[PDB]
Order: sequence, then structure tokens, then C-alpha cells
Amino acid sequence: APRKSVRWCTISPAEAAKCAKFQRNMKKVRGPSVSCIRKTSSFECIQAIAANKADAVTLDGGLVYEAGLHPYKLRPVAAEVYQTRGKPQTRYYAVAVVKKGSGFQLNQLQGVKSCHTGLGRSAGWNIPIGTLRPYLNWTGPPEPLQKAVANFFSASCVPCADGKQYPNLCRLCAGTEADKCACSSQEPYFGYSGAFKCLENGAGDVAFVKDSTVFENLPDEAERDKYELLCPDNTRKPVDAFKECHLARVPSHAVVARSVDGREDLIWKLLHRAQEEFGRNKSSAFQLFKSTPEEQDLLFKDSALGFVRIPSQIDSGLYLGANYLTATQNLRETAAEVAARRERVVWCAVGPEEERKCKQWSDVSNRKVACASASTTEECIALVLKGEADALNLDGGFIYVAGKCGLVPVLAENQKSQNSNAPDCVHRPPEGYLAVAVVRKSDADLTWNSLSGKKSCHTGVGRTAAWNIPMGLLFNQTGSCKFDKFFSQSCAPGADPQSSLCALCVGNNENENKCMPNSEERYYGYTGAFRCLAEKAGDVAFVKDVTVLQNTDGKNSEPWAKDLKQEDFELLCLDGTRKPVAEAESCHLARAPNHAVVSQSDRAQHLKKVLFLQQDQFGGNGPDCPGKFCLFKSETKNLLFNDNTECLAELQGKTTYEQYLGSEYVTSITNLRRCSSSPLLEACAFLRA
Ligand SMILES: Oc1cc2cc[nH]c2cc1O
Ligand SMILES: Oc1cc2cc[nH]c2cc1O
Ligand SMILES: [Fe+3]
Ligand SMILES: [Fe+3]
Repeated sequence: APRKSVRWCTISPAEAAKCAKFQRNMKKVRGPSVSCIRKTSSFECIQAIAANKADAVTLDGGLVYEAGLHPYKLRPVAAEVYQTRGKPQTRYYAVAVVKKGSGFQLNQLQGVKSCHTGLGRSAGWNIPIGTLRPYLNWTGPPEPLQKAVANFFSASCVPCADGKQYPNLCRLCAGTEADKCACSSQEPYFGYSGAFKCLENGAGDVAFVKDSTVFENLPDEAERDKYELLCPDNTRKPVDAFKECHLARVPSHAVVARSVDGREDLIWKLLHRAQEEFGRNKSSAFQLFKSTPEEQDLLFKDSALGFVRIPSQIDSGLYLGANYLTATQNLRETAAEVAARRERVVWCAVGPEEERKCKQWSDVSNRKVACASASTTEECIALVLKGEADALNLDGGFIYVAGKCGLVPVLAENQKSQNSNAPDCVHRPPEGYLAVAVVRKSDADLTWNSLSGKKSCHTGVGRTAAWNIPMGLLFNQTGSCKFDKFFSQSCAPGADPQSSLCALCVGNNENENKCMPNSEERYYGYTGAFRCLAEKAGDVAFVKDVTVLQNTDGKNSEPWAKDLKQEDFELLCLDGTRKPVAEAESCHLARAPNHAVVSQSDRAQHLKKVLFLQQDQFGGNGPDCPGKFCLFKSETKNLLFNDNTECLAELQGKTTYEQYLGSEYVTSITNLRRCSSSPLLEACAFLRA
């Protein structure tokens, strides 16, 4: 029945004492118990935590990063919330603070004395350094980064630095004998405030700190006017201009925990009670976000408003974002490794069969294109958000998820439409495809209004033609979220493997990976969902009109297809009727947006460039198409892009998922969400909040 205490790791005596005050006040309020373990630096608590010696520790974005690394695999449980000078936020601006009348600019630090929060921290190291990489005249990784800084700065206090090999990096540190350059509050120059005192006490000329630091230490506006900030556009602006004069915007510190059996609910229950009982002016007996004047930021970040629970999918990589990761990862990569990655385009292939095609597209492009892969479409968007992939072609349904995660549509799939197939394609207003309900002519008893308890074949959950358009329509007539109960049994890859929704699925050839939302499931996609119907595993397949058309009348020679005839098939019209597959225009459930390519708004223009080339070489009219590679072809398996794709067209203005998908469909997708929501969609609500 009972549940124990959260073991909090501490890094310095002053920190232990505060913890003790926290353990004392937790039990006196009869709330969750804590315990205090004692290590000497945050990296050690990372170690101490992964080794099940400790359970929690607040880390700076930069250490979150290090802690998420392999051997440790820790994850951010809760994010501290801060000032903002406005609305509270879980982010903050890194600044470089200097005294007025020092004359230099951001591009002149060569030979200046500098004070840092600590080795490896967002604002005190990772961020300033990566900004000065160009002036470091640094070989790259083989040569220790600390050697570059130790030569560039005349003497600095970067705590945690190897002051025995790099004395110049610890020289300015004020500390007793072995306390000097200590990686805890032992060295007075440690942390936001220590780096500030190192400046104001005249040991250093530039302070790499947080936006609040100057305000936390100089409460009187007159004091602050003796100070300024160096802006990356090589000018100086008042300390109050951080929104304008900053090196970068990092994510807030956060409490980390183990990935497996980390006791997340325990920690969270602790901190929640702690904000409620000792948060901002809740108490006087003990204040969570307050410290002793000697050493600041003990345990948490002083004067933080509280914490926010970090959703479960989120790992450090997703926590930090593309931007922060690229830069940290960029201080561990070669100048040539960096510029290579910025020029190529990493595509996220969903599953085995797409990764191979991608591999062919990689080779044939002479590596202007490279690949990354995942088992599901959500995992790929995660890759795109982490910054490990640049794009992927998505269905109207997942444009929504991507779009909710801050991703933008670059170019849209334009099927071999009908007007005048000349250079119209890339400028042809995309026109969409009609999703339909398809059943065999035979079962003539079947009508739209008799689908209840019948078997169903679905392209997949989350997707338009299938899931969203029919489930959205039925949910309007039945008023229920029990989606797995309308159809007796179904195959809809991506569902719960144990539900009726996954019953008719089939998996790959040796029957493995049943219901997996990818090509490994033979019944996955428009192709598979139609097959599901042909091979008589289901009674109604929700697909677009064209799907029946491209797999009947010997067009597809894959065994199950071969003998199929478009006459054997009919569509289920919303008004009870049934028309031949040729009547979709007057008998469809809806008109959906074409799939479209998506990327960060960052790479969309580069992404667009490489794509026009790639598609002119291997597109619908690519010289080397039949020849060596056909981007828009895959033997009916619709890999990477649909097989009837003529080219990738312009968005005609529709630059946001909202404009592209259109109002209705977006509202239709939100209505369905009242029932089910998705882990990515949630994680993205936190991340983009
Ligand atoms: O979460 C905390 C953990 C440790 C690590 C030691 N001091 C700490 C700071 C914290 O607030
Ligand atoms: O129907 C499609 C076909 C393939 C196969 C796995 N990748 C794809 C996803 C879809 O959008
Ligand atoms: Fe920080
Ligand atoms: Fe579709």
C-alpha cells in the first residue's frame, strides 16, 4: 500500500542544509517525505541518480542534455517556471553582461577576462561559446574545446573546468585552496550570481548569465545603469533590453529522473505539495524558492514561480528542441560536419520499405538527401522536432499533428490531375481527393446506414480518407466515443493491438507486426485497406476513389489484385444509395487535402530548393525516371509519396496547417479529439505553450 521518500541529491554543504530545512518542513506539514543524499556536483547526481543512489535533481537545460545521454538516460519530469518581466514562462534568455565604458563588443572578446556560470551550462557556457566558435580558431572535436577557450580568454572562472590542465579557465575563481573552481556553491563564482559578482567585483569584464541576474542583484535602477548587455549585432543596449539583446533563448531548468522506474508520481507529488505549501509567499516557516545570501540558487532557481509537469513522451531531446540541440551537439562536431548537415536534407522514412527507397534516393542524389527512420509517423515528427530529420510527406490528418507541433507545410502532392499536364503541376492549384466508402457490389444488402456491427478496413488511425472522415461522420450519428464498438471487428493499423480495431489486421508475411501503422502490415494504407476488402477480411473499406481504380482491371498484378475488376466494386453514398466506383463525384463522404511535405519553417525554403531539383531529375517527367530512380513510383505500395503524384506543387498561399487543411476539417478533427487525443499532440501542447 505505502510509497517511500524521494531521495534528493545535493551538491554542496549549503545545499544540504537547505534540503534539511525542506525535509524538516515537509514532515512538519505532514506532506510527502524527502531524503538528502550528498554528492559534489550536478554531474555526480546525474551519476548518483542513474545508479539508483538518488532519485531527483534540477538541472540546467545544458545538463538535461548531458543527462539524457546514453549511459544515464535520465528524463525531465518537471520544468521550473520563471519571471519573464511579463507572462510566466518555462524558457529564458541568455545574456552577456558588462560594465559601461568597457568599450568592446561581442566581436571583440579576444583577450578579455570572463566569468561563467559553470562548465556546460546553457547561458554560462554552451550558449556563449557556440556564439564565439568563429573567433576561437579551433580545429574541432579532436582538440578539447576547453583549450580553445583557455587561449581566447585571458583568464576566466568557468567552474567545473580542469584548472590543472587549463589553469587559465579557473584563475579568476575566488575559492579557498581546493575550493577554487569547485563545481558547487563552494566556489563563490559559481552560478548566475557568482558569475555576476565576478563581474561587479572587477575580476572579470564580461558575465555570461541569465536575463534576471542583474535585476536579482541590483534592485535599484541606478545600480543597473552602470551596466549593459552585448548584442550579437555588435552593439550595446540597457540591461532591461534582453528581449532585444540576447545571445539565445534556452529552455528552463528542470527536475530530472530515471527513464525506467524513476518514480515520477512520487517526485511530482512532492514538488506539487512543495509549491502549494512553500512556494511564493505561501509560507514564512520555509520558502522553497529562497536561499541564503552567501550562496544563491540552492536546490531550485530562486524566485521561480513553481513547476509544471512535463508530459510523459518528452525526453531531453524533445525537451530542448531542434535549436538548443543543434548548438550543443555543434560544440562536439567538426566545422565540416556542421556545414554538411545544413546542406543536405534528412528525410524521415516510416518503416523498412520506405527506408530502402530512401536509401536509393540518397545514393542517386549523391547525398544531397540522406535518411532517418522510425516505425510510425509520430516517431518521425518527433525526429523532425528533435532536429534529427528535415521532413516527411504527411497525410491531411498528420499535417494536423505536425501543425500543432509547430511544423509548416512546404510543398503539396499534386496527383496526375486533369486539365493540361504541362508545367501546370507545380503551380496548379492543388485540388484534393475524395475519400469514399467502398463495398463489393455483391453484398448489396449493405448501405451506409447498415454499417453498424459490420467489419471494417481502415487506412490507419489519425489519417483522413480512413479514420477522420468516416469516424467523424459516424460520431455525429451515434454520439459515442466507443469507436471500437461501432464496427464488429476491424483492421486499422496503429490502434491498440489488443482491441477489435486490430482484429482483421494481418501483419507482414510470416504474420509478425500485426496492426503496426506502416508497410510491414500488408493491410496498411489505401492499398492495404482496399486489399483488406478484396481478400474478404472486411466488408467496408474507407479509401479514396482512385485507390479502387489503381488496383483493379489488371493494373496491379500482385496476386490478390490481378483478377480484380472495377465492376465488382461499388461505393456507399451518404444518402443511403450505391453507385459504381466511377460515380465518386456524386457519392463520396468528403473532399480532403492532399498530403503535403512538412518541415520547420526554418528549413522550408532550403527544403523547397532541393525538392524542386530532386523532382525534376526523378519526378513525373524526370529524365532519369524510368532510367535510374522514380521518386513518385513504388510498385503500388505508395512509399514516401503516392504513386500517382505528378510533382510537388506550391501551396497557393496556404502556408499554415490551418489555411491548408481548411477550417471545417480542422474543426472536424478537434471534435473527434473530445474522444481520443494522442501523446504527441499533448507533448506538443506543453512544448508550444
Ligand atoms: O532539484 C534539485 C536537485 C539538486 C542537485 C543538488 N542540488 C539540487 C538542486 C535542486 O533543486
Ligand atoms: O499509404 C502510405 C504508404 C506508405 C507505406 C509506409 N509508408 C507509407 C505511409 C502512407 O502514407
Ligand atoms: Fe540556466
Ligand atoms: Fe490520404
